[PDB]
Amino acid sequence: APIYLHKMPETDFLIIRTRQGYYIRELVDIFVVGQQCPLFEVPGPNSKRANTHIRDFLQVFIYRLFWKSKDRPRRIRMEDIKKAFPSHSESSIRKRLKLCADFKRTGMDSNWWVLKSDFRLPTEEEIRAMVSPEQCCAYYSMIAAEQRLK
Amino acid sequence: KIVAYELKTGGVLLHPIFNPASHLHFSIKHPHTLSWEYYSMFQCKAHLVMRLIENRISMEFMLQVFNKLLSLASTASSQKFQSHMWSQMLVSTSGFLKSISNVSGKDIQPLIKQWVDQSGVVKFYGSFAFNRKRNVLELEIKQDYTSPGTQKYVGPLKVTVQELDGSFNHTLQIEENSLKHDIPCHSKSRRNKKKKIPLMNGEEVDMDLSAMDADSPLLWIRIDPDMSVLRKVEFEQADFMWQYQLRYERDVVAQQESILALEKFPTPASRLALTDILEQEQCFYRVRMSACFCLAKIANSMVSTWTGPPAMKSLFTRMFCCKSCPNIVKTNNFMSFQSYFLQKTMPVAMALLRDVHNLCPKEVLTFILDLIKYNDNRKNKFSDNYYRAEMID
Amino acid sequence: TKDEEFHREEMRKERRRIQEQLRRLKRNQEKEK
DNA sequence: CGTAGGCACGTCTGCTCGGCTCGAGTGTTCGATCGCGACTGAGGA
DNA sequence: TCCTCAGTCGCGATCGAACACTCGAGCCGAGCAGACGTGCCTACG
Repeated sequence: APIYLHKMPETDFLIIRTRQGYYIRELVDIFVVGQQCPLFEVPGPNSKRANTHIRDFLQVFIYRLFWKSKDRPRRIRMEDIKKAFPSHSESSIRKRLKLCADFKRTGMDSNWWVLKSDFRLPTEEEIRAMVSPEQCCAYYSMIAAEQRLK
Repeated sequence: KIVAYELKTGGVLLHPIFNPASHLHFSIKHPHTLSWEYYSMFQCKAHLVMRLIENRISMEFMLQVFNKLLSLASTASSQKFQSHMWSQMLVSTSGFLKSISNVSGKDIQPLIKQWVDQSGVVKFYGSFAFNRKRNVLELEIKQDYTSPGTQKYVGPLKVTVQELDGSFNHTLQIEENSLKHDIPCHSKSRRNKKKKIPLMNGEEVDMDLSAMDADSPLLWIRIDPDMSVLRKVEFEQADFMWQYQLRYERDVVAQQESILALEKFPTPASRLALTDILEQEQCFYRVRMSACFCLAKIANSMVSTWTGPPAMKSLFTRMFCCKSCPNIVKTNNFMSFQSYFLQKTMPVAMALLRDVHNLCPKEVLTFILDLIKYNDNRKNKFSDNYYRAEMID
Repeated sequence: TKDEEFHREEMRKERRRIQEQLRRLKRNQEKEK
């Protein structure tokens, strides 16, 4: 997108607030961004690319929760995923956990989804190759436009 | 070279830890106990693993790594302190990986763990089947990991399928328990109309689709085309797919592997494919030099079927002899450097022709002797010693 | 939409249905034993 | 008095059915040239 | 007086490019029966 450098107004400063306090910078350079020329295609609603991105995003989140688990048989809880993705029906989450995990009801690891012993958890570069950040931006543009149209 | 050496005896272990390699009859702790063939294969495997690191982390970041090492060394090289700073001129593995992680933000520790610390190459056996109902291509890739030189690959794997709609790349995840990989296939509407089939590069060509199957759109398959692993591939295509891959591919390693795989199919369509490769300038010359020997082997295998003259003789008289005299060779002008190499390699392959009696024919021996007698080199600006030496060969 | 839509009450009804089905299954188990 | 054998939820398992997307395959329409006969001014008998 | 001759118009004629319809492959959500467990409550020693 074509950008155009303008000097800042003489009255405006930039306040960065966090939990601890306010911080102030001056700004001197501000660009105006023209009409964008899109290089990535935003998917449509209920598209095949849309549902593929939703499934791959849920799978990447599940793999990264398994990597974060400290238990020697890696184990996660279902309501962590239900807190992250609350619009998802639990059939889809159980579909993602069906391969790569199993539910232990009794004994040790009870009410946990332990990782299968034959399953090799993917490395960091494979998980990065699953979903790209630009696909997430295209999905966020689609669902925001879905809301505005709705 | 390295897959032959590592399957022959054990394997080359870059970066051992101090024995770490006990499969081989010398100790790898010191350079002066290494075998000389091991030293040669060590340097060979080291530069191929560096090409693999360039494949994971792009070439400009790789040159930035090398420039950072050289710049640390040249700031070190001007100090006078006795090695407070002169040891920045010495590189290590941990320092090299740390400089890579500094310039790129990715670390290569799985690739380093697989191809450096582990000492093995991988063997791939592939076979496909086209499902016409669901329009999919079911690949079947199995590894031989129980041979003495081999190891098991669990990473991703690129495969390139040339169908009628073009060339498509697919990434396959080859875990330990994996055997069947279903990839999707495109249309076959470039057989409905005669349109040109688009290639791996941007161009498109006219293909003779009479040899292709009616139900499958796919013209050829290549497992790991970019040589992104240290591998030996044994793919089972059909002979027309090998002939299409020899003719219309825009990759020299695929043309070479199709020449190497056409020796098992001595059909006359393969003879036509290799002869069309031999006649074709704008093919890479080392592919035509291989097609000479492949055509000689195929010609030896289809005796009592061969129709006309011996192989490559009419082609030699068409390319390198006079128009008015077929058995007199043209006077030597070696200024093209590709028809020079092809001219000096074609009788060497032509002499491997054999008759039904297992004796070289007296039509090819007489042709070679007339190539020797009528040789005139008083007119080119280049010497004749290699061409005459190949005539003796 | 609500005119064409013709629920916590329905969920309670489903729970009652599950209880009845489970009781019937237990009766079937008693008959088998 | 204690003490083991029957009732509610929660979460997962598995199969069935209906709906939606999406691309391959096939038939249909319409401008874009190709060729034929003809129109119509034109320099030599 | 001719006397055919070169450049171009109107119309059939086919051809390539695109567009509408169909049909199945595959995935996703809902729905329902049920099992595999925890807690919560009664006849027998």
